[PDB]
Amino acid sequence: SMNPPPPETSNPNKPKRQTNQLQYLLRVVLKTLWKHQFAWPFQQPVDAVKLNLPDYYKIIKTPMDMGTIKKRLENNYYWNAQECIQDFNTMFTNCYIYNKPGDDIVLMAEALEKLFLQKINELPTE
Ligand SMILES: O=C(Nc1ccc(C(F)(F)F)cc1)Nc1ccc(S(=O)(=O)N2CCC[C@H]2CN2CCOCC2)cc1
Repeated sequence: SMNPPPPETSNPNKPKRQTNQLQYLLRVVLKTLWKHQFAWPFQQPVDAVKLNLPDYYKIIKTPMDMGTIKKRLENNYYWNAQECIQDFNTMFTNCYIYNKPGDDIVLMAEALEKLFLQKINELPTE
């Protein structure tokens, strides 16, 4: 059993831009979600070997997690805030598609997503 390589977090050819919106996504959004009691399943790429989920990467073809987002924000990977917001939305959607309603992991993702959406609604103006 094998995990895929993680999503890209370093690419010297990709143009980068530090924006006040991206700064908010790191210092407010990511740091708040990271400390949440339900953050732990989402703090690193899904380890389908360790978690005995051998079909995970057969079903989920755009994996994303907050460990990768944290690296992308701290290492200035992005050009705009929308790219980072899409990463969070992908992470949540993966969990909803792979698991079933009623699963504890889905209740955890739903709690984090409610927090995320509240914070995104207060994304500062550029
Ligand atoms: O599936 C999704 N989204 C989603 C799916 C597919 C796609 C796709 F990619 F296809 F487009 C995109 C997004 N979300 C979600 C589903 C069930 C629960 S639930 O089972 O936990 N449950 C039942 C109803 C609400 C909840 C009860 N909550 C208890 C605590 O108080 C608040 C409500 C939680 C979240």
